[PDB]
Amino acid sequence: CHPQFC
Amino acid sequence: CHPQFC
Amino acid sequence: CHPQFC
Amino acid sequence: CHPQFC
Amino acid sequence: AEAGITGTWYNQLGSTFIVTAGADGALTGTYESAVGNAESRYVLTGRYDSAPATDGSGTALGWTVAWKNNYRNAHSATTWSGQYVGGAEARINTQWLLTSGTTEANAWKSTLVGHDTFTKV
Amino acid sequence: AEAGITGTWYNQLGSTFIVTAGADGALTGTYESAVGNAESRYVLTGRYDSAPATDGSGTALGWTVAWKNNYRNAHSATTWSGQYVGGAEARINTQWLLTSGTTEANAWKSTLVGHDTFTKV
Amino acid sequence: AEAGITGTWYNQLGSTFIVTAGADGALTGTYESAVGNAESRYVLTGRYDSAPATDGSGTALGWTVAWKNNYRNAHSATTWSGQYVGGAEARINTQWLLTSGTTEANAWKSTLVGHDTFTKV
Amino acid sequence: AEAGITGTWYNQLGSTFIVTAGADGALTGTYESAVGNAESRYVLTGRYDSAPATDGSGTALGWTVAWKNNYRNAHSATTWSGQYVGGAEARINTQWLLTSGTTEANAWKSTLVGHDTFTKV
Repeated sequence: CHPQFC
Repeated sequence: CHPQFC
Repeated sequence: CHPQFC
Repeated sequence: CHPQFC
Repeated sequence: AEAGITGTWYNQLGSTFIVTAGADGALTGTYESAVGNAESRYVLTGRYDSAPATDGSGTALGWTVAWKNNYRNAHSATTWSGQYVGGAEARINTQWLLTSGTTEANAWKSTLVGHDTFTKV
Repeated sequence: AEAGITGTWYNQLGSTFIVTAGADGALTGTYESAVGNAESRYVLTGRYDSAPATDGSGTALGWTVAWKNNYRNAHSATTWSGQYVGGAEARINTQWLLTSGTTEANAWKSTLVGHDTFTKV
Repeated sequence: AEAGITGTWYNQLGSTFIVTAGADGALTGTYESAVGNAESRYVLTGRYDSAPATDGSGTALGWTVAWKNNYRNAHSATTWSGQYVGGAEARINTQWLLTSGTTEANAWKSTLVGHDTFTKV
Repeated sequence: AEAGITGTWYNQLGSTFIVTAGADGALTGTYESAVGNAESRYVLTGRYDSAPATDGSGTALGWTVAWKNNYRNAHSATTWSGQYVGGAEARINTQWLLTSGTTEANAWKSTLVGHDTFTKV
């Protein structure tokens, strides 16, 4: 889970 | 205005 | 015709 | 590698 | 999916989508625009996963409408790609690409992109 | 288009697309992956404009493959949207969307986008 | 737009976007992820139309975040393209493309596409 | 990347892109259209990964041009998202989204999608 998301 | 819309 | 193109 | 590709 | 996909679906603008999902992965039906006239109806065809995963994954699907019928030819076709998510408030979430036939000089303005959500309600 | 669309098409990677364009706008056929095996074959269905404009505009079309057959289920579907351009070196130019069935938490990584050109050669 | 664009914006997931719109079309600021930590902060840069049309058209804009800061490198970059719509309940509507650095063999899975709405609330 | 990204790049149509990649991830420069006039020049800003992976992965990047300068306002903005691939014949591969400011009724035709390759040659 990508930093754009988390 | 396109048939997908109207 | 848009400046990205012309 | 996905069947669209391989 | 399958019997959950079969039936009538509505997007946020009022368009109506009617589909039969077949036993081996076929989608067939009609798309009807706003105003709801007896032809702003157009034929659709597509495909879905008929053996989807058993955890809580959605069912992957897509379909095409070419915008020609007996009353109108808009010289374009739209594809919707998305997934069906079932349960109490079932929905289908999509992104779409609309391509118009252009000359090669105008080919930079041939394809629009947007997104759509369909519900049963 | 029509009889110009019917036949075998190849993209830059070696995938093979075989279509019959029907008299009233239907596309039916198969998509075969690289390695070319007797099943990396998948069913396709779509739609095209059967009365296109007479100036030099391309023919708008699209189709869907759900990636399930008798050997494999990849729990995904791709839609291609584009146009057919005829003549001496005919081609079909497309953009595609590939959606995978995900949970709602993973729904941010469900759809990939890319583009493809098919020739007769 | 301009002084209407300046400030703090939130999407449906809880991400926070902070921008200063400059007098000649510059956007500068930071993007902060969910969990809201002192660095899941990343730098953003973009551009907007500073003399937009006077009918009710929105203000066209876009920006980039590369996902590297002092704590993390996710070897990717996202671009958002959309428009600002002002008034009583102002929002910014976007589509986004996320590209990851891949080898040329894996280049088919480099770019994801989705969409986002930001409000002031 | 970095000193490999700095310089002049050309797409298949003849547009010219001039960028300085900065030490901490900034991209600044100008985009010049076909005809090549002293202003069809527009300002660009973006971001890239300045510590990319060491296997053969590309360098993820993106940038925005708002189409307003001193001679013209086209009330739109384009974002390019892609990667830089170095070596003997270096290139940058992109997909782009072009959004025009619209009223909410016309908002279905606001965003076009296409793709572009830039070389040094």
